[PDB]
Amino acid sequence: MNTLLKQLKPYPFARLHEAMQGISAPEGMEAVPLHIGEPKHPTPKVITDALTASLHELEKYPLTAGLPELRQACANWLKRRYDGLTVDADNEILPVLGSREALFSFVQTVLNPVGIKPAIVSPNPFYQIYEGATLLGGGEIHFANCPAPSFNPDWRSISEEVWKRTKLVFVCSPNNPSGSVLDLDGWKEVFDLQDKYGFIIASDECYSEIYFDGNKPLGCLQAAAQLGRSRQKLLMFTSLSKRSNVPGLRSGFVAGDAELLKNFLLYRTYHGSAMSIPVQRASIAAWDDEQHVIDNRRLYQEKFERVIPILQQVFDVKLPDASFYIWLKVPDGDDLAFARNLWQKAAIQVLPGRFLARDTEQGNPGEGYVRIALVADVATCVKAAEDIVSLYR
Amino acid sequence: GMNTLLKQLKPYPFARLHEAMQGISAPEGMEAVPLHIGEPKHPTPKVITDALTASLHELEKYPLTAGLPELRQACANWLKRRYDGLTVDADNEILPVLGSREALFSFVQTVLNPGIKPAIVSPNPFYQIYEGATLLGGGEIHFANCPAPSFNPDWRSISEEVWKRTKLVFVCSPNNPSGSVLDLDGWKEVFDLQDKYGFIIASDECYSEIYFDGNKPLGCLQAAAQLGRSRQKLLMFTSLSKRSNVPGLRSGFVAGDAELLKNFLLYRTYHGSAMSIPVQRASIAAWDDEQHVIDNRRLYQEKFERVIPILQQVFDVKLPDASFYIWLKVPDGDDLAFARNLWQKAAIQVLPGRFLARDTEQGNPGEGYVRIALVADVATCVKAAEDIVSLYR
Ligand SMILES: [Ca+2]
Repeated sequence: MNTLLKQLKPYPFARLHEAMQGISAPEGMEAVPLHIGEPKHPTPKVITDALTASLHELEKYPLTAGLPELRQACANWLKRRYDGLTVDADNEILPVLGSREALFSFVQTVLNPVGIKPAIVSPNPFYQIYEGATLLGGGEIHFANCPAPSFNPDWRSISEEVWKRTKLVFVCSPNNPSGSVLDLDGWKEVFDLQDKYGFIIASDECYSEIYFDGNKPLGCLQAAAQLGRSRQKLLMFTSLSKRSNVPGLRSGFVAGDAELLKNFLLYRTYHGSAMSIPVQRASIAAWDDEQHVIDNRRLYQEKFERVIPILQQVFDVKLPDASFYIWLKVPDGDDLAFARNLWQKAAIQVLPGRFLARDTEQGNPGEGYVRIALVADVATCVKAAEDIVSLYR
Repeated sequence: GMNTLLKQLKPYPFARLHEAMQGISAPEGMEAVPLHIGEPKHPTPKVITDALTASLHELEKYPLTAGLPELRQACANWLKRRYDGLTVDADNEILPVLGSREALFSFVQTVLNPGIKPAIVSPNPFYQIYEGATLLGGGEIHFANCPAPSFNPDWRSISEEVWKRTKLVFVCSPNNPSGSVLDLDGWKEVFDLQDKYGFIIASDECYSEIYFDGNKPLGCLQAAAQLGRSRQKLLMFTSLSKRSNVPGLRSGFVAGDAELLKNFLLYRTYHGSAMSIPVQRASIAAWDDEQHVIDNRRLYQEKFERVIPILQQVFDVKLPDASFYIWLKVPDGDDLAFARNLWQKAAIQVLPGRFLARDTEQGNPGEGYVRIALVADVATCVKAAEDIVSLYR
């Protein structure tokens, strides 16, 4: 049982808590939680109205594939969002109970060791789920480092021997933590590798709606369409969590290769991941409405518009491609000391970049950075930015 | 391999009735009577929907996988009320789960870690998930047949060779389809086998609240207490789906061995099975209230009170121990021909017992029975019973 469970590594939050033990913030000073990776904006009424109005439907077991009208709301949203992209609600979309369970379960189906040990390639810095899902599925995790200035994945670091047994590659776009959006050239590179080696691509696009000034992030399926490529062995994973301020609703979808999804659905019927009908109705309301999403982007953009210039007094920093993070370069390279000093002097919590990345033969690509989330209100973000500058100017 | 197994598995027996009716039509102008499906049809109570609506602002937050202290305590409090003072620690012996299906499936995956092929033992007739979870986890499924008149599992049909490789045993009590509640002698037997061979016991108790005349079914944890035994390697799985007519809520809990649950919780943080806070609130309301459960139980009591004596005019049948099923012995032994005749003559849908069982060295213990679910209203059930009897006069 505990053989694979024993290989799991502590979560970033836990590493930060341990690192801060014995370091005291100023007496009476409220902690400023910039280290978190979750939204703080309130849930929109359009979603909660739809949930409440359908609660009688709790009396019914939902089918794993979901209501036709939920799959169609996702197909309609895809068309609006990705400039006419046509994805078949009947064959290319499954609702998921948040992207976390979907990513984990899909990986379990992809990894079936017997035998050559199968590999999965993740960006580095990574999202902890990519590693854990791989370890618990009996796979071997490998890391494509994402160095500045583009923070795109360096696939060349991965040997031919590893590529030959690689069953899946993760892309996170927009990236947590770097904000980077993989562009057409980056997608073409990974598609060329896929033609060579035959792995599945899983693209985690949960930050697709968090962007600035009309500069919409390119998605995987859109990139494929722009390059005239089929959806074979391509899957996008997305969520209402960041888009719609409903991390608690546990609702998203997976879309792409109909052949992959046909078999994933069969598995999911046993894995027990069918969506509550009232949750489906709330989700339809969410995917159908853009006003709450527009309002959401406006809140984030206002924060960056104030915070970036404040931080530029002292730091080498610019607006990220997308997402609500700043991946801040630490001037002397010591992300741990940076976090300690901010906590001791201002009760400000930031996440050391090295806790989001693994050591490699080429170093740890999270060292020298901290992750800051602009999820609190603008006054809180501005005060923090000013306090940080005051400590480093 | 994965895909061929998924193509083979049939997660929903009720669907197999259709192929078996092939080209037999029900009479013109007769509404089909669905007694073949193992799912409730009573409405969701207001006490639950009220609590859900009241807490919808909490969709803005990510829930922790372990759940709110107050949900685990509501479960602990319910257990104490239900099992005559049973004391189970909310801090370490209870995890909330998103319906028992995902819980049973994921727990099995963690137990199976395959050169010696691990075994799991299931009752026969069985519940679909037991077979799927085992096979998808790389385990070998073995069957303890449940023959009349007790329908308790016959453990001695499992060889010592299999027992030595057995990692988990399922108990379903009250049983689907037989209604049988494993008693103190039956629990003692499986406990003694556990002491000998060291497997984990997983007890599926989702029908615990559907019973008659004040005769509350014994549960696994209560049986251990009564026999002076610890909870080591014991886990009960339960759900609000049947108790509270909220199968769509996707809510239950698992309780028992704290060490098992510690490891299960770690896995579940990656597996992505944390409960929406508003669903947790609705669930607290559900576990805290008994009036809606008393009302629900009274609906089923009325149905059985009227149906059993009608059927007894022609069939060898009695009130089951619990559950909403009648496991009806077919006079001539041909359960397929029985279901076909009821459909062709009366539009009545019952489930051939062979569809819930696998064949063994001791025959298919589903053959010669049909499962009838009393989930439709009393008037419909009574008329169905009368119509069945007149066809078998
Ligand atoms: Ca697998």
